[PDB]
Amino acid sequence: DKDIDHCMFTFPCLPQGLALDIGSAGSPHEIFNRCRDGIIPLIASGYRFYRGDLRYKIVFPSNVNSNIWVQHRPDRRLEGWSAAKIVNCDAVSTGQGVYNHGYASHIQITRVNNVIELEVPFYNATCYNYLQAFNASSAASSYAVSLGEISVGFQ
Amino acid sequence: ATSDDIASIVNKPVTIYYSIGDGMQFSQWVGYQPMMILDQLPAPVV
Amino acid sequence: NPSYQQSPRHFVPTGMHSLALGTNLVEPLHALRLDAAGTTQHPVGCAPDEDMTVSSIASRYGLIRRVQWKKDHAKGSLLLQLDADPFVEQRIEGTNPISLYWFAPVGVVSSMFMQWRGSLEYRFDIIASQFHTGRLIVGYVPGLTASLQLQMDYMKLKSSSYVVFDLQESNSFTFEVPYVSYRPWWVRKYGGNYLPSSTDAPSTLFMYVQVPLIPMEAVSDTIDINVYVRGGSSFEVCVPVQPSLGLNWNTDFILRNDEEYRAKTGYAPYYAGVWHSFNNSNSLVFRWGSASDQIAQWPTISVPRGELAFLRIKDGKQAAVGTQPWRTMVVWPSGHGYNIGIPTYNAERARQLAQHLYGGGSLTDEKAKQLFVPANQQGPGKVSNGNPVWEVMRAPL
Amino acid sequence: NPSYQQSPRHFVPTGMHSLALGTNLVEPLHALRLDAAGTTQHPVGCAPDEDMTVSSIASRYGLIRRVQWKKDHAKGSLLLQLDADPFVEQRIEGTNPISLYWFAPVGVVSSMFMQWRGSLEYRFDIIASQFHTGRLIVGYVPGLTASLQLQMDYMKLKSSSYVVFDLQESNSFTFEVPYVSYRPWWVRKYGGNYLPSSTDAPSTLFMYVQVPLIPMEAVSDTIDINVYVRGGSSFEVCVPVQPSLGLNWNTDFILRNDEEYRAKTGYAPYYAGVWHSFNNSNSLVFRWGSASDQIAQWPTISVPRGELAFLRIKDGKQAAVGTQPWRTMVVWPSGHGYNIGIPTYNAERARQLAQHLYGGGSLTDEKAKQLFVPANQQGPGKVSNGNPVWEVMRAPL
Amino acid sequence: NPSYQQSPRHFVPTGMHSLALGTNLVEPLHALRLDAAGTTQHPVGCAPDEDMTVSSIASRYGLIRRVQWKKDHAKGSLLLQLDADPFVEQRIEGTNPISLYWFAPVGVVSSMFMQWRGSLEYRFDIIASQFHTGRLIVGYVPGLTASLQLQMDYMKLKSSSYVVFDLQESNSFTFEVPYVSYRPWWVRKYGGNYLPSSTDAPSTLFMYVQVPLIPMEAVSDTIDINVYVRGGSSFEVCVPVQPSLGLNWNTDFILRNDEEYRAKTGYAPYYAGVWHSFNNSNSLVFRWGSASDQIAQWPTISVPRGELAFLRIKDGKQAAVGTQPWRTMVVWPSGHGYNIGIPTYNAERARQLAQHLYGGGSLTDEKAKQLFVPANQQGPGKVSNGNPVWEVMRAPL
Amino acid sequence: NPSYQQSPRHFVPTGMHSLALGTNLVEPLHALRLDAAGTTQHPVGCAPDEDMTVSSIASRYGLIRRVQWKKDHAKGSLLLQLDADPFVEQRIEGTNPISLYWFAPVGVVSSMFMQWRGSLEYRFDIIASQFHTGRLIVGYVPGLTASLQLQMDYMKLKSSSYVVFDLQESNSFTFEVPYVSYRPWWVRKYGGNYLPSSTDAPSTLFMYVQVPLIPMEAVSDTIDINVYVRGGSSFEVCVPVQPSLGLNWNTDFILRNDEEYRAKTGYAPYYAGVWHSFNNSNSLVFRWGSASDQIAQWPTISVPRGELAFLRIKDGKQAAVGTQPWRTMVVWPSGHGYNIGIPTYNAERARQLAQHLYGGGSLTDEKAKQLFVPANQQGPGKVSNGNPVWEVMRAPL
Repeated sequence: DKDIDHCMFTFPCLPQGLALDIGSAGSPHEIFNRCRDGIIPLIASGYRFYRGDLRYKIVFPSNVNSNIWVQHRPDRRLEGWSAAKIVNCDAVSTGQGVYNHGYASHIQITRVNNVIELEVPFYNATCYNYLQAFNASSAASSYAVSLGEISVGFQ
Repeated sequence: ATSDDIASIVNKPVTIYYSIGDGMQFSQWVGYQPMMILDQLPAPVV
Repeated sequence: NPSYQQSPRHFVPTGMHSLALGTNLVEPLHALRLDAAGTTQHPVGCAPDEDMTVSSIASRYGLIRRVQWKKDHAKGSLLLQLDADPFVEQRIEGTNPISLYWFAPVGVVSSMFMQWRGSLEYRFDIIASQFHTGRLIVGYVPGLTASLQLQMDYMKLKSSSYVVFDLQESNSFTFEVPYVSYRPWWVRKYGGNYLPSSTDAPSTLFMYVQVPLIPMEAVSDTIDINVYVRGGSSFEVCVPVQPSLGLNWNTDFILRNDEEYRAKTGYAPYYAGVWHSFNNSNSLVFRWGSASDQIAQWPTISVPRGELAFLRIKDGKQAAVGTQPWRTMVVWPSGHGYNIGIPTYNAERARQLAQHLYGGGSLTDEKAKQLFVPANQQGPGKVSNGNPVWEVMRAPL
Repeated sequence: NPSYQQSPRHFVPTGMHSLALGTNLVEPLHALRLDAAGTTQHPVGCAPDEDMTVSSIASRYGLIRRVQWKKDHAKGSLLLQLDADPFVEQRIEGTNPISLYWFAPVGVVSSMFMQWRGSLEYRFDIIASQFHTGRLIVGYVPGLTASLQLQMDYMKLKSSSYVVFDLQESNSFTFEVPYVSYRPWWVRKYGGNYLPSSTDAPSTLFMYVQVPLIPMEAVSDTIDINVYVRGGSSFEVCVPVQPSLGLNWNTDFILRNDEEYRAKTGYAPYYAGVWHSFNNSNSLVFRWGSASDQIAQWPTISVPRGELAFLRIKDGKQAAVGTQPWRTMVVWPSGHGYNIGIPTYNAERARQLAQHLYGGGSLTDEKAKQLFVPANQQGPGKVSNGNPVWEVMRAPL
Repeated sequence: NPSYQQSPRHFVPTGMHSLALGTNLVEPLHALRLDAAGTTQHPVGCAPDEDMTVSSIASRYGLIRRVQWKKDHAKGSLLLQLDADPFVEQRIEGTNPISLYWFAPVGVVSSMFMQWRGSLEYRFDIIASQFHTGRLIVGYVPGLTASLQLQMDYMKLKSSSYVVFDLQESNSFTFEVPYVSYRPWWVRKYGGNYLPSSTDAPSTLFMYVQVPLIPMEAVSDTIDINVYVRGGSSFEVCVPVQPSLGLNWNTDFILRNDEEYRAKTGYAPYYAGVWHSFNNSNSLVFRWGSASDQIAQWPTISVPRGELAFLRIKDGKQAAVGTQPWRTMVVWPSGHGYNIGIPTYNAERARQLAQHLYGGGSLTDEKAKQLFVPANQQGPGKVSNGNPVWEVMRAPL
Repeated sequence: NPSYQQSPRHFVPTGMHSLALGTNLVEPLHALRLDAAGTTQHPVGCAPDEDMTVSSIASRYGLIRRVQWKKDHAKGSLLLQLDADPFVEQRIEGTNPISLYWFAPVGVVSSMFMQWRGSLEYRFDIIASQFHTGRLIVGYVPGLTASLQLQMDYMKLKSSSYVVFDLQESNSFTFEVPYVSYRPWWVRKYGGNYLPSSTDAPSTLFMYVQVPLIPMEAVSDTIDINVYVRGGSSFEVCVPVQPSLGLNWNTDFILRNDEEYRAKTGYAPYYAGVWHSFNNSNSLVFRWGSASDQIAQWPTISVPRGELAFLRIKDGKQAAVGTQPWRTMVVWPSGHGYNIGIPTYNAERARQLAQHLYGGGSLTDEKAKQLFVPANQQGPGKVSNGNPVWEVMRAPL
């Protein structure tokens, strides 16, 4: 039973592309099942490091009217290629599940226009991040992949 | 739309328009195929 | 962050850029092109030779008439009297219910425009050996209403503008038809399928034989004469409206006769199925959609008092599929302000239910509810193919 | 406050900036950056060495074929005939149902684009000691349809473009494949998973042995030959479309066979629960949401007349949790235009209710309502894991 | 009025100006100021002395540690080993469940930022009379993981960077801690309440006693040593994120233990009242609003089979007021997909209704409806204070 | 038509131009003027003589006090001690429940503003023949709290700022009250009807008689003294807020005592009428609108247990008209979460229905339904005049 503050879902934001999600055998996401991967991940396949921004333009459902906030969370480490995917957050237990003060954020009004557009910036203490699939060798290698860890949440 | 919402969409009209977009350039001349005059088309008949 | 406290512009939204405008007007778009400065280009061998223009099309002859011209035509004989408007005509003797017509290029490019003006040009190729000789008038009478279209003869024609020609050695000319009318432009002869607002032609051409053909015995008694039409030097058109012409790419046409019966537009395709407001879902009724309260509506049958009616589809293939195809139906008001259609097993049950509903009975009645098809018969629930025609069976009550 | 009485601009809203455009076009954003003039920067040791470009990728060899070349190959012997398009291939002999393929870098960077043109370059590393000697043709035949792909031999090959090479001391060369086609560009050999619109290659490479290898006794009878592919100097591609290639990062794939039965998309996860329009909330039915009127819809089972069907989940772990896992169900129309699924205690009760509903019975009937599971059994009401497959049990009526 | 026929701009709406951006960016507002050019001003005696800046705050010492230093410390003795990151610490020995901590100003201003780098500066005030004499190492070991945090002694410390100091006359110094790490910046030691993503410190400070203190008999055996922390000249921080610190202005905190039972969020405050879909308005049920169909929803109680449960509020003051406070309740599904809570007279009636509903009974049953509280008992209908906790009474069936 | 492919501006809508701003700010409008460049103009004889300004209003005396000054006032006697803030006062001895007050123009123009500062000026017209002679202090004490407002006498006054004056020939002066306070501005003495945030005056004026008046026998024993107030040269005000003053144009006021009973705001005017959810439209209930489900809601009557209540309007003229005016009513919850009001024939039937509903009865009960007024009584259905007060009749059960 979500409150005003709970994030509805959170995903790491990286050029490599999310680990491909065909979906369950009963209910495939037909595009990734069929139109495998894409262009940008296909070229991200061709290089070993990257250093730059990303843009997102999330397209929310139309029928809903409710306001929508979007955190960016540079702090978060990606933790292996597993769980490099969109996550439906459950009950609050850490600060992961809620709106946070310092983190850069933005709040689309779904009623006015239901597609918030973004500019995830490059915040890492690194020369440049990993770009292929990532299994996390170093514990500090985990800061070396995702630009952050965006979190969308309805109010 | 998910299938739950797709029911609103059924049998709703979607008209489409088009125009040749400035850059268009037809080439070789070719005479018109036979026309069919429109005012001569049959009436609905009461 | 200085604050920007001054008052905002106050603009009025519109949903759409102009459809009519098409010249001095930048028109913004969501290009599906990659580069935003990209635009289609023409490599030097792909260059557009033809400068599309109303005049470049109007200035092309197309054969429009083919007069025969026999030796035994006396001096008075008519050869043609085609109207002096671009819409000169040559019907094809086709088998089609809606006959196609040839047009001059000027006769097609000018059908798109409400108004025209200026000279036409009828080239006449009088096809003859140089040993043929003859002479013919090619007159032009301004202001002939169709009642005056008759009573013509070459001598009345000579009173107004005309052009004599002498077939001997040169065997072709090009009469240039004058634009004489009280109206600075002239309205289209035809129109979008709408008979009123179809003004007839300004004036009429004529081509009588001023001196009858005089062939040698060793050459043919008959001479062909081709009449070609071309937009003149001053031919010009203005207002764009619906073309009065359609391409022959598809000559199918569909009469809207009211005698056949069919579901209201937008309520088909339909399939037999349950609905909670009717017989508590126990019995079938047609539906145009899976969602609740989406029953197909039906036109009210015109039943004279003392009679009854029930439906039977003309084609059993197009009926919506249940356990059996549903070729039979009884249309009755639902009490929700629209006429639901109730599928039945057969023409007999349909006739019985029809006897009941026009018999002072009602849908709630037990005698009727027995006749309704039970829900289990719904089957796969395939939709009817399009919106199939229903023949209206009728019987005395 | 002067008033500003003049008419406002008249603009048309759109919901979104262009997705396709990606060049000469400023693209406004809600930056999550702090400074509004900030932009990512590259410290001098973090500078981008690689200038990403289609040509910078195309101009890199990748091994694409490995011909063996034995002494006992007679003068006519074929070694390979790979197509003269970038999509040259080398399948991996994997155990996977969907086999992976190696590509040249040109063969991957060119899969993203609808069209290509220009020369390819096949380097041939003929791996041999200088004491090996031999000679081989590396021909190119324009315009070979696959039926003509056979009937080839080196002598027909000599008629068209080809290149003889003499393995002796230098043991490598780089045949530069010509672009010969009637089409200024050339369409992709493959495509997004859509077989039509997959044009086959413009022309074919060949590499016959013009003079058979002649090894010394103290060196090997066989010579390896590596075939590397590289985009030529003039290789170039235009239109961007769906890549015909997918990464091996995840080779899972899911057939959409219709034989298994499952809830309609967007109506799962579902859990057993009460609903007021059904048996007055007394009995269970699946729900995809806590809010009212959110029953899961189900596909219509295709039951031939005289038979019956009821569901049984393939995995009992994925069934929605009540007091007991719900492995059994009877799908029947709700009378609201969609097929509700009714959970049951066991295969037997499900078979009985199935005997009733196809038996001319209805949901309102007492004999059926006894078979429905009472609301108290709802339990925790855990959702089913995803949208689990339901095997369709079938029995004669 | 010339008409303005040209096409309108095509812009995309957004609901809100950027929240993140905060620099080179004019930010438009609906000022509540009167004058639109007005802006706050500072009269000459009200001028802002302090230039707020991360460096102006970082460059201020705050006492962070207070080492005691007795005469009988042998030459090897440790005095402290605080980590070489700004987040140096000094816990208060408070009675609070969640203990407060002192921080250096650098330790608070740097908690707001994800990353830091550069030198720290530990001033050491060795508080002694000039007649005290001694010597102490103040070393710095790069790259000590916490497992290596032990095994240290001053002699291993001497191998890496360190600074000897001679307490005699001058009795203070300022060791300037180096930034040695492989990472150009360094991530925060703590974090918003989220334990993973809490990197431990780059390196560790140490302060062993190189030559033990040698006091005169007439002066104290013990010397205090104050350790102050200050952001160094090169200390600097970048990315802004959630502070890992909270003010002590309110140290209240609320565990979200699931064991206590309460109405779903957004469905409280609630009051007893009538509702038409339940027992035809005859009986009470909780409501979060006066408008129709606004019944409070309740979490599903986890009842193992063969048992039953009914609610009892921990505080009778917070119960919604009827004719009597409603301390007792039975939560049952409404058949509308959500669990309504039914107030009862007492624990006994609640236990009985609980025996019925888990007893295979239903809300419509006469034996249950007798147990429901009649509408007349609604009284003033005062709302419950906030969303009060409900203890879950449990009994065997 | 070049296409305009570049990205559109990204603006954020707001519904309304700023209400607060009112200076350096163009404010766009839909003028109802004809010409769009038109603006009101002032013909030379219609020119605005008065430059409206806070200072131009503040710089006008208005009589504010009228001291009497008798011969027999000893040297110590007080004449007035009005506060040194613009809000100096002179109550009218009216009969009104809410008494009107005179103000100086500075006392009205300064009520509109939260804060004021600077000198006031009290002109004193000591109205006397030149043959009258006397002397009086006109002191000013900074910082007198109201407890210190007493204990004053002219001699304590002399310690602080004051001004002696000698009435002899010139018979008027103008003491200019100093602004002495620790606060650069000073907050309003009153406020919008909200007692807290009503700071009392900075300091107090005084006017003791330093030397008692000494009239000739042939002239009057008493001298009038007029006290006029004017904003000083430096008087100035800043923040605009609600005036603490209202015009006497309408001195009506309406207490919101809760003791009288009335329909909820926005649910009146109401008229008796049918409604389908109540007694199946057979019986009357009040309605605020013709559309369905628009029953008037009513406040819950506070009935202590063991008693009952029913309504009776204070004025029978204002009752909604049926066949008879509806002066009697029984308010009971509708089961839709709001309290419907049920009109009755008389106080007796209302008392009976009240005995039933608080008697454990319900609306559905036959004994109650007999008491409801049948629909035929609806009559013209005239609305009640406004939202008329209902006296609450109360009886023991």
